[PDB]
Amino acid sequence: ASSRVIVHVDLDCFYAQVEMISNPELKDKPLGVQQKYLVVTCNYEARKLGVKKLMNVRDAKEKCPQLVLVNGEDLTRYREMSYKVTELLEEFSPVVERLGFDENFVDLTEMVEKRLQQLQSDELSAVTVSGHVYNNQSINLLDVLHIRLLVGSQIAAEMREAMYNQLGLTGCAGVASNKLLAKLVSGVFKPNQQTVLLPESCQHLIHSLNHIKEIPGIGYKTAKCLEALGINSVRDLQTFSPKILEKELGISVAQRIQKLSFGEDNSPVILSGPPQSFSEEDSFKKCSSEVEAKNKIEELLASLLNRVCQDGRKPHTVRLIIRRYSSEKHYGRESRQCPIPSHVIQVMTPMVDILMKLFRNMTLLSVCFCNLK
DNA sequence: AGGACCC
DNA sequence: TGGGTCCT
Ligand SMILES: [Mg+2]
Ligand SMILES: [Mg+2]
Repeated sequence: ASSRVIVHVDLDCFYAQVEMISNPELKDKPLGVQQKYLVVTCNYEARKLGVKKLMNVRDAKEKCPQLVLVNGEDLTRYREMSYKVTELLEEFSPVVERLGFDENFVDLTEMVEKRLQQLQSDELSAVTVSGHVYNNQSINLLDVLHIRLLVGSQIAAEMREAMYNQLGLTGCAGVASNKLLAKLVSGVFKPNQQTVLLPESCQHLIHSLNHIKEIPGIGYKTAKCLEALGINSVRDLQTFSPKILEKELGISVAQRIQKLSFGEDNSPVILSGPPQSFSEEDSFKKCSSEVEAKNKIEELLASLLNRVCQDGRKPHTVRLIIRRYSSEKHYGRESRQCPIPSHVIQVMTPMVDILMKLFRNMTLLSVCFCNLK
Protein backbone atom coordinates (compact mmCIF):
# COMPACT_ATOMS: atom_id res chain seq x y z
CA ALA A 1 0.00 0.00 0.00
CA SER A 2 2.93 2.43 -0.96
CA SER A 3 2.78 4.34 -4.39
CA ARG A 4 -0.58 5.65 -5.58
CA VAL A 5 -2.27 6.43 -8.84
CA ILE A 6 -4.77 9.30 -8.34
CA VAL A 7 -6.95 11.01 -10.95
CA HIS A 8 -8.38 14.54 -10.52
CA VAL A 9 -11.47 15.23 -12.71
CA ASP A 10 -12.25 18.84 -13.29
CA LEU A 11 -15.26 19.77 -15.51
CA ASP A 12 -15.21 22.60 -18.03
CA CYS A 13 -17.02 25.84 -17.10
CA PHE A 14 -19.48 23.66 -15.15
CA TYR A 15 -22.47 26.06 -14.66
CA ALA A 16 -22.22 27.30 -18.22
CA GLN A 17 -22.25 23.64 -19.51
CA VAL A 18 -25.33 22.90 -17.52
CA GLU A 19 -27.06 26.03 -19.02
CA MET A 20 -25.94 25.20 -22.62
CA ILE A 21 -27.46 21.72 -22.35
CA SER A 22 -30.70 23.28 -21.02
CA ASN A 23 -31.01 25.91 -23.72
CA PRO A 24 -29.22 24.64 -26.89
CA GLU A 25 -29.54 28.13 -28.53
CA LEU A 26 -26.78 29.34 -26.16
CA LYS A 27 -24.52 26.57 -27.58
CA ASP A 28 -22.21 28.62 -29.78
CA LYS A 29 -22.94 31.96 -28.16
CA PRO A 30 -20.51 33.50 -25.65
CA LEU A 31 -22.36 32.77 -22.35
CA GLY A 32 -21.88 34.12 -18.81
CA VAL A 33 -23.66 32.74 -15.74
CA GLN A 34 -24.56 35.61 -13.45
CA GLN A 35 -25.06 35.71 -9.69
CA LYS A 36 -25.84 39.19 -8.44
CA TYR A 37 -23.28 41.59 -9.95
CA LEU A 38 -20.83 38.75 -10.85
CA VAL A 39 -20.21 36.64 -13.89
CA VAL A 40 -19.18 33.62 -11.88
CA THR A 41 -18.34 31.58 -14.90
CA CYS A 42 -18.66 31.70 -18.73
CA ASN A 43 -18.31 29.21 -21.62
CA TYR A 44 -15.05 29.02 -23.69
CA GLU A 45 -16.45 31.18 -26.50
CA ALA A 46 -16.62 34.06 -23.95
CA ARG A 47 -13.13 33.41 -22.47
CA LYS A 48 -11.79 33.98 -26.06
CA LEU A 49 -13.48 37.40 -26.04
CA GLY A 50 -11.78 38.43 -22.72
CA VAL A 51 -14.46 37.37 -20.17
CA LYS A 52 -12.81 36.00 -17.00
CA LYS A 53 -14.11 33.82 -14.18
CA LEU A 54 -15.63 35.99 -11.44
CA MET A 55 -15.65 39.29 -13.42
CA ASN A 56 -18.23 42.02 -12.56
CA VAL A 57 -21.08 42.21 -15.09
CA ARG A 58 -19.90 45.72 -16.16
CA ASP A 59 -16.27 44.85 -16.90
CA ALA A 60 -17.71 41.64 -18.41
CA LYS A 61 -19.97 43.44 -20.83
CA GLU A 62 -17.61 46.33 -21.77
CA LYS A 63 -15.08 43.64 -22.60
CA CYS A 64 -17.79 41.84 -24.58
CA PRO A 65 -21.08 43.64 -25.32
CA GLN A 66 -22.65 40.61 -27.03
CA LEU A 67 -22.33 38.48 -23.91
CA VAL A 68 -25.45 36.37 -23.12
CA LEU A 69 -26.14 36.21 -19.35
CA VAL A 70 -28.31 33.64 -17.50
CA ASN A 71 -29.08 33.78 -13.85
CA GLY A 72 -27.21 31.16 -11.80
CA GLU A 73 -28.36 32.01 -8.32
CA ASP A 74 -30.50 28.87 -7.89
CA LEU A 75 -27.99 26.03 -7.79
CA THR A 76 -30.52 23.18 -7.94
CA ARG A 77 -29.70 21.88 -11.39
CA TYR A 78 -25.93 22.34 -10.92
CA ARG A 79 -26.07 20.42 -7.69
CA GLU A 80 -28.08 17.57 -9.27
CA MET A 81 -25.71 17.24 -12.20
CA SER A 82 -22.73 17.42 -9.77
CA TYR A 83 -23.94 14.31 -7.94
CA LYS A 84 -24.63 12.46 -11.24
CA VAL A 85 -20.91 13.02 -12.13
CA THR A 86 -19.72 11.80 -8.69
CA GLU A 87 -21.92 8.65 -8.85
CA LEU A 88 -20.70 7.82 -12.31
CA LEU A 89 -17.04 8.03 -11.09
CA GLU A 90 -17.99 5.95 -8.05
CA GLU A 91 -18.97 3.19 -10.33
CA PHE A 92 -15.40 2.99 -11.66
CA SER A 93 -14.03 2.91 -8.17
CA PRO A 94 -15.82 3.65 -4.87
CA VAL A 95 -13.42 6.02 -3.13
CA VAL A 96 -14.34 9.34 -4.65
CA GLU A 97 -13.78 12.69 -2.98
CA ARG A 98 -15.69 15.75 -4.16
CA LEU A 99 -14.15 19.22 -4.09
CA GLY A 100 -16.86 21.73 -4.76
CA PHE A 101 -19.48 20.89 -7.38
CA ASP A 102 -17.23 20.14 -10.21
CA GLU A 103 -14.03 18.43 -9.13
CA ASN A 104 -13.60 14.85 -7.98
CA PHE A 105 -10.55 12.85 -6.94
CA VAL A 106 -10.51 9.03 -7.42
CA ASP A 107 -7.85 6.74 -6.02
CA LEU A 108 -7.19 4.41 -8.90
CA THR A 109 -4.42 2.39 -7.29
CA GLU A 110 -6.41 -0.85 -6.79
CA MET A 111 -8.01 -0.56 -10.17
CA VAL A 112 -4.64 -0.10 -11.94
CA GLU A 113 -3.06 -3.07 -10.14
CA LYS A 114 -6.01 -5.28 -11.05
CA ARG A 115 -5.77 -4.29 -14.76
CA LEU A 116 -2.02 -4.91 -14.67
CA GLN A 117 -2.32 -8.39 -13.26
CA GLN A 118 -4.70 -9.08 -16.19
CA LEU A 119 -2.07 -8.41 -18.95
CA GLN A 120 0.53 -10.86 -20.38
CA SER A 121 4.35 -10.39 -20.41
CA ASP A 122 3.69 -9.47 -24.04
CA GLU A 123 1.00 -6.74 -24.01
CA LEU A 124 2.79 -4.83 -21.21
CA SER A 125 5.03 -3.44 -23.98
CA ALA A 126 1.98 -2.26 -25.99
CA VAL A 127 0.78 -0.15 -23.01
CA THR A 128 0.25 3.34 -24.27
CA VAL A 129 -0.74 6.68 -22.90
CA SER A 130 -4.09 8.26 -23.39
CA GLY A 131 -3.90 12.10 -23.88
CA HIS A 132 -0.95 14.42 -22.94
CA VAL A 133 2.26 13.59 -21.01
CA TYR A 134 3.27 16.60 -18.87
CA ASN A 135 6.43 18.36 -20.19
CA ASN A 136 6.45 15.99 -23.16
CA GLN A 137 8.40 13.55 -20.99
CA SER A 138 9.63 10.28 -22.58
CA ILE A 139 7.98 7.15 -21.35
CA ASN A 140 10.08 4.20 -20.15
CA LEU A 141 8.06 1.06 -20.59
CA LEU A 142 10.34 -0.83 -18.18
CA ASP A 143 9.55 1.62 -15.37
CA VAL A 144 6.71 0.11 -13.37
CA LEU A 145 5.67 3.68 -12.16
CA HIS A 146 5.40 4.86 -15.77
CA ILE A 147 3.34 1.76 -16.63
CA ARG A 148 0.89 2.29 -13.69
CA LEU A 149 0.42 6.01 -14.48
CA LEU A 150 -0.24 5.16 -18.15
CA VAL A 151 -2.93 2.60 -17.18
CA GLY A 152 -4.14 5.46 -14.89
CA SER A 153 -4.42 7.67 -18.01
CA GLN A 154 -6.45 4.99 -19.82
CA ILE A 155 -8.92 4.73 -16.92
CA ALA A 156 -9.20 8.57 -16.93
CA ALA A 157 -9.92 8.59 -20.66
CA GLU A 158 -12.74 6.00 -20.05
CA MET A 159 -14.16 8.18 -17.24
CA ARG A 160 -14.20 11.28 -19.46
CA GLU A 161 -15.78 9.31 -22.29
CA ALA A 162 -18.47 7.93 -20.07
CA MET A 163 -19.22 11.40 -18.58
CA TYR A 164 -19.68 12.67 -22.11
CA ASN A 165 -21.70 9.69 -23.36
CA GLN A 166 -23.89 9.31 -20.25
CA LEU A 167 -24.23 12.89 -18.97
CA GLY A 168 -23.43 15.15 -21.93
CA LEU A 169 -20.45 16.70 -20.02
CA THR A 170 -16.85 17.44 -21.04
CA GLY A 171 -14.00 17.86 -18.56
CA CYS A 172 -10.25 17.66 -17.90
CA ALA A 173 -8.39 14.95 -15.97
CA GLY A 174 -4.90 14.82 -14.37
CA VAL A 175 -3.20 11.57 -13.42
CA ALA A 176 -0.38 11.61 -10.88
CA SER A 177 0.94 9.89 -7.79
CA ASN A 178 -0.88 12.12 -5.26
CA LYS A 179 -3.84 14.58 -5.03
CA LEU A 180 -1.66 17.75 -5.10
CA LEU A 181 0.06 16.70 -8.28
CA ALA A 182 -3.11 15.26 -9.98
CA LYS A 183 -4.83 18.51 -9.24
CA LEU A 184 -2.00 20.74 -10.56
CA VAL A 185 -1.53 18.54 -13.65
CA SER A 186 -5.28 18.41 -14.70
CA GLY A 187 -5.27 22.06 -15.54
CA VAL A 188 -2.20 22.01 -17.95
CA PHE A 189 -4.26 21.36 -21.14
CA LYS A 190 -7.78 22.83 -21.10
CA PRO A 191 -10.63 22.61 -22.07
CA ASN A 192 -11.68 19.00 -22.37
CA GLN A 193 -8.26 17.23 -22.39
CA GLN A 194 -6.12 15.23 -19.95
CA THR A 195 -2.56 15.07 -18.82
CA VAL A 196 -0.43 12.53 -16.97
CA LEU A 197 2.46 13.45 -14.76
CA LEU A 198 5.52 11.11 -14.65
CA PRO A 199 7.67 11.36 -11.51
CA GLU A 200 10.76 12.87 -13.25
CA SER A 201 8.74 15.98 -14.23
CA CYS A 202 7.41 16.69 -10.70
CA GLN A 203 9.91 19.50 -9.94
CA HIS A 204 9.22 21.02 -13.34
CA LEU A 205 5.43 21.19 -12.56
CA ILE A 206 5.92 22.57 -9.08
CA HIS A 207 8.40 25.26 -10.25
CA SER A 208 6.05 26.13 -13.15
CA LEU A 209 3.83 27.90 -10.49
CA ASN A 210 4.46 31.64 -10.13
CA HIS A 211 3.45 32.08 -6.50
CA ILE A 212 3.11 29.84 -3.39
CA LYS A 213 -0.59 30.87 -3.40
CA GLU A 214 -1.14 28.68 -6.42
CA ILE A 215 -0.41 25.68 -4.22
CA PRO A 216 -3.67 23.88 -3.33
CA GLY A 217 -3.46 23.97 0.47
CA ILE A 218 -1.97 27.45 0.79
CA GLY A 219 -4.77 30.06 1.03
CA TYR A 220 -5.14 33.89 1.49
CA LYS A 221 -3.98 34.07 5.11
CA THR A 222 -1.08 31.66 4.70
CA ALA A 223 0.26 33.31 1.57
CA LYS A 224 0.18 36.70 3.41
CA CYS A 225 2.22 35.23 6.23
CA LEU A 226 4.87 33.66 3.97
CA GLU A 227 5.17 36.96 2.14
CA ALA A 228 5.72 38.98 5.29
CA LEU A 229 8.58 36.40 5.77
CA GLY A 230 10.23 37.13 2.41
CA ILE A 231 8.78 33.88 0.88
CA ASN A 232 7.43 34.42 -2.69
CA SER A 233 8.37 31.57 -5.08
CA VAL A 234 7.87 27.85 -4.60
CA ARG A 235 11.68 27.52 -4.34
CA ASP A 236 11.79 30.15 -1.50
CA LEU A 237 9.35 27.93 0.45
CA GLN A 238 11.42 24.75 -0.42
CA THR A 239 14.65 26.29 0.86
CA PHE A 240 13.31 28.24 3.85
CA SER A 241 14.40 27.28 7.41
CA PRO A 242 11.96 24.59 8.57
CA LYS A 243 12.41 25.88 12.15
CA ILE A 244 11.40 29.51 11.61
CA LEU A 245 8.52 28.26 9.50
CA GLU A 246 7.52 25.91 12.41
CA LYS A 247 7.87 28.59 15.07
CA GLU A 248 5.62 30.99 13.13
CA LEU A 249 2.88 28.91 11.39
CA GLY A 250 2.59 26.12 13.94
CA ILE A 251 4.11 22.69 13.38
CA SER A 252 1.07 21.35 11.57
CA VAL A 253 0.80 24.04 8.95
CA ALA A 254 4.56 24.50 8.52
CA GLN A 255 5.46 20.90 7.95
CA ARG A 256 2.48 20.23 5.69
CA ILE A 257 3.01 23.21 3.40
CA GLN A 258 6.74 22.79 3.10
CA LYS A 259 6.09 19.21 1.93
CA LEU A 260 3.57 20.63 -0.52
CA SER A 261 6.30 22.91 -1.92
CA PHE A 262 8.27 19.80 -2.88
CA GLY A 263 5.31 18.14 -4.62
CA GLU A 264 4.86 15.75 -1.61
CA ASP A 265 1.35 15.10 -0.26
CA ASN A 266 0.34 12.03 1.65
CA SER A 267 -3.39 12.94 2.16
CA PRO A 268 -5.77 10.03 1.27
CA VAL A 269 -8.63 10.50 -1.20
CA ILE A 270 -11.60 10.52 1.22
CA LEU A 271 -15.06 9.03 0.35
CA SER A 272 -17.32 12.09 0.37
CA GLY A 273 -20.57 10.05 0.29
CA PRO A 274 -23.71 12.09 1.06
CA PRO A 275 -23.38 15.70 2.14
CA GLN A 276 -22.82 16.82 5.77
CA SER A 277 -24.91 20.01 5.50
CA PHE A 278 -27.66 21.60 3.36
CA SER A 279 -27.97 25.39 3.08
CA GLU A 280 -29.39 28.23 1.00
CA GLU A 281 -28.39 31.87 0.98
CA ASP A 282 -29.66 35.26 -0.15
CA SER A 283 -27.63 38.38 -0.69
CA PHE A 284 -29.04 41.92 -0.82
CA LYS A 285 -27.89 45.56 -0.79
CA LYS A 286 -28.82 46.09 2.82
CA CYS A 287 -32.46 44.99 2.71
CA SER A 288 -32.79 43.04 5.96
CA SER A 289 -33.85 46.17 7.89
CA GLU A 290 -33.35 43.98 11.07
CA VAL A 291 -37.20 43.66 11.34
CA GLU A 292 -39.91 42.61 8.79
CA ALA A 293 -37.34 40.41 6.82
CA LYS A 294 -38.15 37.03 8.34
CA ASN A 295 -40.08 36.75 5.09
CA LYS A 296 -36.73 35.91 3.50
CA ILE A 297 -36.24 33.28 6.18
CA GLU A 298 -39.45 31.40 5.24
CA GLU A 299 -38.57 31.33 1.50
CA LEU A 300 -35.12 29.93 2.36
CA LEU A 301 -36.93 27.50 4.63
CA ALA A 302 -39.41 26.20 2.04
CA SER A 303 -36.68 25.11 -0.47
CA LEU A 304 -34.43 23.65 2.18
CA LEU A 305 -37.31 21.58 3.59
CA ASN A 306 -37.99 20.06 0.15
CA ARG A 307 -34.29 19.20 -0.29
CA VAL A 308 -33.61 17.76 3.14
CA CYS A 309 -36.78 15.74 2.81
CA GLN A 310 -35.64 14.16 -0.56
CA ASP A 311 -32.44 12.88 1.12
CA GLY A 312 -34.02 10.17 3.36
CA ARG A 313 -31.82 11.09 6.33
CA LYS A 314 -32.89 14.04 8.54
CA PRO A 315 -31.04 16.99 10.20
CA HIS A 316 -30.82 17.30 13.98
CA THR A 317 -29.40 20.83 13.94
CA VAL A 318 -30.36 24.20 12.49
CA ARG A 319 -28.21 27.29 12.05
CA LEU A 320 -28.80 30.90 10.99
CA ILE A 321 -26.07 32.99 9.47
CA ILE A 322 -25.93 36.77 9.01
CA ARG A 323 -23.68 39.47 7.58
CA ARG A 324 -23.78 42.84 9.39
CA TYR A 325 -24.09 46.29 7.86
CA SER A 326 -22.02 49.31 6.71
CA SER A 327 -18.25 49.13 5.95
CA GLU A 328 -16.55 45.84 4.88
CA LYS A 329 -13.98 44.57 7.41
CA HIS A 330 -12.63 41.56 5.36
CA TYR A 331 -13.37 38.74 7.95
CA GLY A 332 -16.81 38.54 9.67
CA ARG A 333 -20.12 36.70 9.38
CA GLU A 334 -22.25 35.61 12.42
CA SER A 335 -24.23 32.44 13.32
CA ARG A 336 -26.77 31.10 15.88
CA GLN A 337 -27.07 27.42 16.25
CA CYS A 338 -29.42 25.20 18.30
CA PRO A 339 -30.76 21.57 18.08
CA ILE A 340 -34.06 20.80 16.33
CA PRO A 341 -36.67 19.19 18.61
CA SER A 342 -37.61 15.53 17.76
CA HIS A 343 -41.34 16.35 17.86
CA VAL A 344 -40.37 18.59 14.91
CA ILE A 345 -37.92 16.31 13.02
CA GLN A 346 -40.68 13.79 12.22
CA VAL A 347 -45.73 21.74 9.97
CA MET A 348 -43.19 24.20 8.50
CA THR A 349 -44.41 26.70 11.09
CA PRO A 350 -42.74 25.33 14.20
CA MET A 351 -39.44 25.58 12.19
CA VAL A 352 -40.31 29.16 11.28
CA ASP A 353 -40.47 30.01 15.01
CA ILE A 354 -37.12 28.42 16.06
CA LEU A 355 -35.41 30.44 13.32
CA MET A 356 -36.98 33.69 14.52
CA LYS A 357 -35.66 33.36 18.12
CA LEU A 358 -32.05 32.75 16.93
CA PHE A 359 -32.58 35.80 14.73
CA ARG A 360 -33.47 37.64 17.99
CA ASN A 361 -30.31 36.45 19.77
CA MET A 362 -28.25 38.25 17.07
CA THR A 363 -26.64 42.10 3.89
CA LEU A 364 -26.76 38.25 4.03
CA LEU A 365 -29.26 35.71 5.31
CA SER A 366 -28.86 31.92 5.22
CA VAL A 367 -30.31 28.85 6.81
CA CYS A 368 -28.25 25.65 7.16
CA PHE A 369 -29.36 22.24 8.33
CA CYS A 370 -26.61 19.93 9.63
CA ASN A 371 -25.84 17.07 12.05
CA LEU A 372 -27.53 14.59 9.67
CA LYS A 373 -28.28 11.08 10.96
C1' DA B 1 -19.34 30.13 17.35
C1' DG B 2 -15.79 31.27 14.32
C1' DG B 3 -11.47 30.39 11.28
C1' DA B 4 -9.30 28.80 7.34
C1' DC B 5 -9.52 26.46 3.34
C1' DC B 6 -11.91 24.88 -1.42
C1' DC B 7 -14.79 25.40 -5.88
C1' DT C 1 -14.94 39.61 -1.21
C1' DG C 2 -23.78 30.58 -3.58
C1' DG C 3 -22.47 26.95 -2.09
C1' DG C 4 -19.29 23.27 0.54
C1' DT C 5 -15.32 20.81 4.04
C1' DC C 6 -12.96 20.12 8.43
C1' DC C 7 -10.19 22.10 12.41
C1' DT C 8 -9.90 25.07 16.85
MG1 LIG D 1 -11.79 23.61 -11.02
MG1 LIG E 1 -14.16 23.18 -13.28
